[PDB]
Amino acid sequence: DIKISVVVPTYNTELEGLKNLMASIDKQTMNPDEYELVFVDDGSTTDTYERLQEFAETRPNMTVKQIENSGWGSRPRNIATKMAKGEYILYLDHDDTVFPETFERVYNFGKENNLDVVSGKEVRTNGWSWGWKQFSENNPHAEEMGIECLLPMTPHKFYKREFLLENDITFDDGARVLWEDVYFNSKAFIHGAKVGILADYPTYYWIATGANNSSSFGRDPHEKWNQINKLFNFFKDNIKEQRDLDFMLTHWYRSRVLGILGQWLLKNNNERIDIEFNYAKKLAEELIPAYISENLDKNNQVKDYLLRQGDLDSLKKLAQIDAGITALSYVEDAYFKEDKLFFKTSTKMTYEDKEDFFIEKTADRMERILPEEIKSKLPKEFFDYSDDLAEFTYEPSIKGRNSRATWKIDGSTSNVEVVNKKANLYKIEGEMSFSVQINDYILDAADKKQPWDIATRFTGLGYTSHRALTIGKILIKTALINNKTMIVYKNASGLISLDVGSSVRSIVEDSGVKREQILIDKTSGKVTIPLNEIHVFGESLIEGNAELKPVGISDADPINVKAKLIGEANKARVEVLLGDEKLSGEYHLVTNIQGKKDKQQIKITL
Amino acid sequence: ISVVVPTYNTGLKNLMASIDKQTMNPDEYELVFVDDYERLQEFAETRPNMTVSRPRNIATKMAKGEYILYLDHDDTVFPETFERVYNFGKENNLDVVSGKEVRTNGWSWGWKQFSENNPHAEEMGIECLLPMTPHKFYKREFLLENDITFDDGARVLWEDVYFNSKAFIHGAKVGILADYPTYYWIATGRDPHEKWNQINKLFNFFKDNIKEQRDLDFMLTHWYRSRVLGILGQWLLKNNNERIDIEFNYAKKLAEELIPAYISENLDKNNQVKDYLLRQGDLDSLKKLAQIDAGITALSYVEDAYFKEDKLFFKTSTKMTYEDKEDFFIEKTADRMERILPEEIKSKLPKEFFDYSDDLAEFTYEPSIKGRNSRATWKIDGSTSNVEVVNKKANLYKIEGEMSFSVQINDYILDAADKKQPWDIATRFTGLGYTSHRALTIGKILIKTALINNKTMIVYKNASGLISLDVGSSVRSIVEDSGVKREQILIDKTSGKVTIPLNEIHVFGESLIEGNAELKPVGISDADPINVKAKLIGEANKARVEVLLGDEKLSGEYHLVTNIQGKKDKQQIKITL
Ligand SMILES: [Cl-]
Repeated sequence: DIKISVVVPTYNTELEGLKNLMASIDKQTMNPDEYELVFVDDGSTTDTYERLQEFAETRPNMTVKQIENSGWGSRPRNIATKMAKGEYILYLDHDDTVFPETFERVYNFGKENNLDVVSGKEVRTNGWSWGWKQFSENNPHAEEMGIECLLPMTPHKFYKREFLLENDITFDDGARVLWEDVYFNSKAFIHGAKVGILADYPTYYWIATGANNSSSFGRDPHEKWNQINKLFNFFKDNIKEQRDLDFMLTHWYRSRVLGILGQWLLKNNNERIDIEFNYAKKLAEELIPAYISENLDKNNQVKDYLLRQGDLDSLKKLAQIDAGITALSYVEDAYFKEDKLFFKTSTKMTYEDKEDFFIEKTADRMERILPEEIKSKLPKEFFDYSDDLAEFTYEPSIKGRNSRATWKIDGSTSNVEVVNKKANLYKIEGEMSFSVQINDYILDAADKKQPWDIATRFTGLGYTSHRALTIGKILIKTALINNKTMIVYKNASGLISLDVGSSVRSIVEDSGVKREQILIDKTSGKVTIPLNEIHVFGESLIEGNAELKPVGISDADPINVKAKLIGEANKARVEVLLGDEKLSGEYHLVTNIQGKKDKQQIKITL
Repeated sequence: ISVVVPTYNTGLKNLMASIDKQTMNPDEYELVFVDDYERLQEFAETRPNMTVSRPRNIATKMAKGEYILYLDHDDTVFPETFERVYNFGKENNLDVVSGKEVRTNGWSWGWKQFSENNPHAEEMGIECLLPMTPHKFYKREFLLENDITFDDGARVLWEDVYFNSKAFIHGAKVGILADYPTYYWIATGRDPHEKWNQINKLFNFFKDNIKEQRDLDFMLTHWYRSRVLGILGQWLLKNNNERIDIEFNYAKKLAEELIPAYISENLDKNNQVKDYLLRQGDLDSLKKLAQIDAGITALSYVEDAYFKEDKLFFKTSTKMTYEDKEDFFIEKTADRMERILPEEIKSKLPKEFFDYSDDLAEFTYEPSIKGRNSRATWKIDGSTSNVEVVNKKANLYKIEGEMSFSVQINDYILDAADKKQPWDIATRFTGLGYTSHRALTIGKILIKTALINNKTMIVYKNASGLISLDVGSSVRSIVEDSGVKREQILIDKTSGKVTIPLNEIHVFGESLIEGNAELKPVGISDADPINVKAKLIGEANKARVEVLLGDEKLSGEYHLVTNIQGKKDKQQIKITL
């Protein structure tokens, strides 16, 4: 009967903070009697549980319960899981929202493929990607790729309820644990769960809400490595498939242990460094097998080797040398063609978007430029980039400013070259061409009117640069394509944006008007205002209005009339319908297409 | 010397506390006040040399000094200027002298004129008085004999241009004193109709009072480009259409009525385009041109930086870009180098106005410095640069430049406070009518120390990504940034020489900077912190710190925190004595 159960823990949660959440559930296309809401309050000390209980009385599919306070959301999640009746369970946190077609699409995907876990595409407020690797294409048999299919391991997936009960998969109830959701998803996979990835529709919006946690638990350096030790022991004791154990070992050794040996060494005091360095050296010796480092890139093998040697001074010097390496992309050309937007971009590896990043060519080896002092202490292959010069990636991406959803722009062609600038020094240059088909990223009705931000992702030599596309010159190009206003522009921050639906810019203002080509039809009451610079493809009819005020009347009253933006035969124009309005004299015309007024100083004599 | 002081809602104690710090004999300079206050009388009775537009013209005859200056509110005057300006004007018999002026912001002030001293600077023309600030030194004889006077009456813009031009028109002898920084201007016409009524009054003053044709065409060219054509560039992108239409029609009316046609012959290509379209009334083309010209600059990166002998050396590279991003390009059509423009604008213009062919050899590329405490700017002499026009793709050409220069910090030290202050490096690139004077930047971390003739110098990439040079530990600790080879620490328990050598540093000459240290017990959170004497030595291409414990009374392992010139270290020096 019930397809989905929504599990939402609360604690001193005001009803106003649930307004956006409850609104996103009401907007679900799935019938309300086919899902249920299970709120479990963690023993609120204030009077917020009373207001929530009264709120649920008007909603039959919503049940609320309070337990004794546990100081954590794991026990509320478990209590609600055993209360739930639905076939699938979504763990929805009260600060987050869901997209309107999530329940319909996810359940159909899971039921038609008999999935135990549907890892749906998740969206975050910040960043240019989330789940870039896994949220690529739909995969009903995702567990065949190994335990990696569940990354990123947030709890915001849809888990089959009976599968959790049969395997007794719960959240840790006792002491608080870091990366608790990693334990939960890993336990689900090692019990043979069928995993499906739904990547073609954003399902969950994980919202950043000024996380000034102010918790000594999350800042205690000894607690941190106590939690890291038990996380790795959990891997080694429970994950028995060699392929999946080795992946989790390398992934978390790279991110959490090796991740303090880079920029982190430049923004921490010396005593904090000594404490966490000795913790990391001991953990690598005790829990990280030596073969794991063979799966790491060159720069991480150097960090691994120097860590096990206890050479903190060399790692500090290397952190200073690597600081600032990036790859910013510049727009070399941008234009509309037919029904798409085209880009030509260029990039190169630099230090802070300044001087070039170099690599030396000694003998037949492309080597990392390092001091002779540090270089004479490392294995010679670890600073040899020769085998890695053919594995650069250069791709475009897009991000909706309202939905915060992120997509890879397919169909691009790129090329990365290793060029000799001078002597034996080599830079890394990249070129790319791609087109944007905005229909590929419009899924919900609200997506049709949205500013879009364009980014570039450049990887190579172990570095990853996912940054916004930028330009120096002023760029303003307009287009009217199949009932969609489109403008590519250098925004106020100096980055490239695409405003569709006149949510930022007026297309009449940015295109300009053929001033001496305005036609006034007296017998028809139609005023034609042709647009100057604009790319028009297909038929378009966009309705707005126009305000008329007589010239020279300081306090003149607005004469609101109807207007239309018409795209027809590769030409755009605004038709101001005057009808039978009694008018005479000179007037000011101000178009208002899609809630955006122009500043073209249009005057008209009638 | 007589100093004038105009009270305008009068800071008053501050101005007297700065003027009394001069080197010249106090009974050799006079101070004149005008208030036509009850606390003014009390400041005059305390000490002798203090008498108590319209307020400044009465004070001109009221004074009895050979040379007189016009000191404004909140403005500073450097210590040695009084005597240096008097001896320079007397031995050269100057009617007016323009000492080196200093502003808070920017990387230069009077770049062209204030480069070299010239006591016979009136030979070149009226340009020698630029920039025409009221902050020069004037002789009472030439002012009273020629009746040169701030135009009393309603507030007039560029009265400094009136007061400085009227002096030169009446045959004034002026010397440029770029040897030493003198006046410090702290600073701190809004209506569009007031603005252009004043601009009309300025140009009418030129052709009515300036008789020398060379001095007339200069002022006519210099101010038509800055104030009239100056609103046709970025200004068109920062104002509303109403303001633009009112101001553009004023600018068009002044060009037609006052500015002759032959003035455009002395302008560069881009300004000739602005003059042509202005007289045509084509505001649409100028607005489009402002969008195309926006963001054009040239940023310089550090290719290499090192100490050699007793100088700091740099090797920089630059390239004309749009806002430090993609490259600025010029087109090669037929045999001429054209600027990239649409066909709608290129067809509306004379073909010569967008041809950079005869200008590709006029590029400049020079260095600069600035004392962060003094805000004084200088040009680094003895530099080698080269600009190249390089084909990148198809017929598109970019402007690339490379440059090498060295720095001697004793050249820019003039006051006792100049010995210890941060220094900021900058580059100046000029070409095709554009001028980019930006700070020297670097992306990678740069930290290099040196010990040269008791000067402790460090070149470092600052928090803003720019190049800075700390001299005297005003910002950084040379011990921390040089490193410490703790394995080579020596201990002479007999006399007490606790030797601490430094790792990476460029030592030159002999140096002997003194300081102290602070010792603490190991791990014991708190205890009596007793400080001991310490000393920093630089001998024979090596630097070392020698701690002094002549009265030894410690036992166990101890923390050593050096402290040279008020800058401790983070080297974690644990000593065991
Ligand atoms: Cl924007």
